[PDB]
Amino acid sequence: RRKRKREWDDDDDPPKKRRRL
Amino acid sequence: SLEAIVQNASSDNQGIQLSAVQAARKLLSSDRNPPIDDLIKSGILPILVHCLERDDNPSLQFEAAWALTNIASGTSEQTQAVVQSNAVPLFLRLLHSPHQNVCEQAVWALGNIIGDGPQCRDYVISLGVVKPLLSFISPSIPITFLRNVTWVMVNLCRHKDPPPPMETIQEILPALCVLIHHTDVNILVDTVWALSYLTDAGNEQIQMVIDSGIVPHLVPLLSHQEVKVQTAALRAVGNIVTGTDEQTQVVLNCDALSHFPALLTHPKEKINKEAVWFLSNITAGNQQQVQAVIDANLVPMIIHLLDKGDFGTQKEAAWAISNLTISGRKDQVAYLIQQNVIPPFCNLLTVKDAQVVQVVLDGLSNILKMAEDEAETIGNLIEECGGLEKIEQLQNHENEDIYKLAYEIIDQ
Repeated sequence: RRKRKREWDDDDDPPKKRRRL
Repeated sequence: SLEAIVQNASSDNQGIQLSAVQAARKLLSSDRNPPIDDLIKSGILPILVHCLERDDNPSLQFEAAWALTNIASGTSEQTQAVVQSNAVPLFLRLLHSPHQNVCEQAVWALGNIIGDGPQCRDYVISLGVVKPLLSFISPSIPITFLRNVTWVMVNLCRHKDPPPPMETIQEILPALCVLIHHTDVNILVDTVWALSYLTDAGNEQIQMVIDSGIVPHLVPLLSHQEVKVQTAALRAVGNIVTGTDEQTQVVLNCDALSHFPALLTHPKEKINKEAVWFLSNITAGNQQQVQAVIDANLVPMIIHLLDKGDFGTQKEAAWAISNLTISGRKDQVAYLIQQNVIPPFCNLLTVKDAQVVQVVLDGLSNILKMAEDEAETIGNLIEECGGLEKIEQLQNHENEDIYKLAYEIIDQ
């Protein structure tokens, strides 16, 4: 028996870099 | 022109200098596309980095820090140009400035640098960013600033090759324990996203997260009013229950399963898909955890999604069912049969995704094999819904593990 880790995109992540305006 | 600005910023006249650095800042902070390469090639970086030393002009420091912040927001080559110009130690210095806006801009620039990747993060960490950064977290800090601090914490937590050092994780977890009770949504979203990044790094980081004591505060966010919070938390606890049985039970003891009816019925399919992937990891657990899922009345909701859901949700529900058959008691599997799992399960036998097909054939084989004497009744139900014809057709599949399993199932 075993567990799994997700096989999809997770495109909702927060931004790594942010340019201030 | 750029020549004038670069020449002018290294000036003895304090007003021309401030004006020139301000012009450069404004060039990087206006349109949807800024001229970063022309500013890097013009030679302005050493002037701006030099400007960071000017404790006698906080306005000049703020403007230069902002210019450099925005240069560091570009591609890895642009961020590395900021790093290679020796900006990092100077930003770390400006974290101790008495001027708040200068301090916040130093945090922001460091956030962009840290976000570039694991080696850059580990450099910034080695120079001591985390303690002065977390020292900002206090009741009186203004909220715009507190939000910028938490974003930097996300960037410290998210790269996994390697993950941040254990000592860094140990420093951040007490701060997250503080921040998860904030009422501000953007802070809460970032705090929870940070937890989800820690929980995807491995079982030892999962255990550290558990040991902070935060999981009982995290689990209830599955029913928060803001969907961004719900789905961040769903990722974080979903990652925890990828760990050991012992680790999974910590999450279940927080009444996690009570939050799932509203996730399995959510209008958004991505939330359905995440929730069924969580449950598939519960049903992969021990018999007591399987029974916890049954007793939460979630199996009918899962089977409905197995029948009428989106393909991604169908695939996870297929895993949740099959994993249930692998580590389940005879009576728990019997409960599945009573809830009419067989027709919608067999309907997935025809999909083009061979991984799902293998999972389904494995589960059907295990179902038939576990009902030692009732095997004839179960075989008749499989026949009644066309499953036998589907297995016969799967004998011609490209994939050897599939056609082998179809032959073995029909023979046995």
